[PDB]
Amino acid sequence: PAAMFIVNTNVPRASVPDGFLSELTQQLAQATGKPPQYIAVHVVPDQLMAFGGSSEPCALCSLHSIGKIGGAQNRSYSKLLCGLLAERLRISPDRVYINYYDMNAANVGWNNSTFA
Amino acid sequence: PAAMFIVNTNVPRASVPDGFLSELTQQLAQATGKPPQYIAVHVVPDQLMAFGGSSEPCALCSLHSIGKIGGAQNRSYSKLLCGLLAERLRISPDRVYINYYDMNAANVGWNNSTFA
Amino acid sequence: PAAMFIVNTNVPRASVPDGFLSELTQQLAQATGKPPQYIAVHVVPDQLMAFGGSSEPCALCSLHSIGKIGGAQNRSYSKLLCGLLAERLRISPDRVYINYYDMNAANVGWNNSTFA
Ligand SMILES: [Cl-]
Ligand SMILES: [Cl-]
Ligand SMILES: [Cl-]
Ligand SMILES: [Cl-]
Ligand SMILES: [Cl-]
Ligand SMILES: [Cl-]
Ligand SMILES: [Cl-]
Ligand SMILES: [Cl-]
Ligand SMILES: [Cl-]
Ligand SMILES: [Cl-]
Ligand SMILES: [Cl-]
Ligand SMILES: [Cl-]
Ligand code: NA
Repeated sequence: PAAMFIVNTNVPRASVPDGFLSELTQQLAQATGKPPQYIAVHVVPDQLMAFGGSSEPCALCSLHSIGKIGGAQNRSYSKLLCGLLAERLRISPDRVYINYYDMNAANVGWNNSTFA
Repeated sequence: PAAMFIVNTNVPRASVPDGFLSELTQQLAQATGKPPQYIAVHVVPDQLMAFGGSSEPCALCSLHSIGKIGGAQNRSYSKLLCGLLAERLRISPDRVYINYYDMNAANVGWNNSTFA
Repeated sequence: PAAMFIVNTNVPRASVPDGFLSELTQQLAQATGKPPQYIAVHVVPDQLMAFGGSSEPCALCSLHSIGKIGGAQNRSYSKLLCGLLAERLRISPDRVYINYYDMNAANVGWNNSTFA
């Protein structure tokens, strides 16, 4: 029942709060209904990026999850995640993409095996 | 209207020309037929990479797009993008992979919703 | 004949042993049955990451492969790859996710074209 979230951004490392990974973990756990133990998070600052040809702060993100992905859920996650990026990283929400992936258990390895 | 392109390479940051992000944005807008406002680009130099076991210059790239992906289109994008990587970054085309992804609109979040 | 493996980890660059990229290339060629020429590897240390809310050593990885992906194969790759991350990088296997992707040939660009 793994899930993982990655944020790639041009904002500098010093502007990513030290608690941001834990905030994301906790908020995603609540949003997906998964124990936080199952959630992994990866933040990549200082990237060379443009969004719409401009290099104001932006983010390209991905959420890969075994289940809990779908049209309505994804609309809800986008509000959650845009809110977090807007407040903590000062990124305008119209400069964020989030790609959503519903992963089959057989296609997620963990602990020397897969979830299937 | 969304598309996003990432290039990961071992070539050094100093060898990425000024204007490269803008060139990628404009060339991708033209190639995909999408307005530049919704094209995002991400260039990641100085990576620890090998291609065929060799650490000569190489790249691993991804193009995620809502539509505009398919057999003939992807061949055209590959000629365009390998050409740019060869000309601008001096990477041989046979040391480049580009993964193409046709994203469902429901699976791309942007500005507090999805594109669905 | 293409496959590509990325490992993102918080472990420091200096802890990645000399030859790790070569070992990954060789072992992935053996495991997938593909010529080593077409195996690409990408190792990304020093990342800002958490797994289950802990920032102890962890990894998020992906294997994209034209074929050679499936239930039994992915279990085998996970045992191989988690074993390598444990032995070489000292990452507990229960702090690793590996996402597996079976790529269509038409969706992998290489050498100014695609594999389709
Ligand atoms: Cl804040
Ligand atoms: Cl899947
Ligand atoms: Cl535009
Ligand atoms: Cl086509
Ligand atoms: Cl080569
Ligand atoms: Cl999709
Ligand atoms: Cl094969
Ligand atoms: Cl850490
Ligand atoms: Cl192990
Ligand atoms: Cl753990
Ligand atoms: Cl595919
Ligand atoms: Cl040729
Ligand atoms: Na290699």
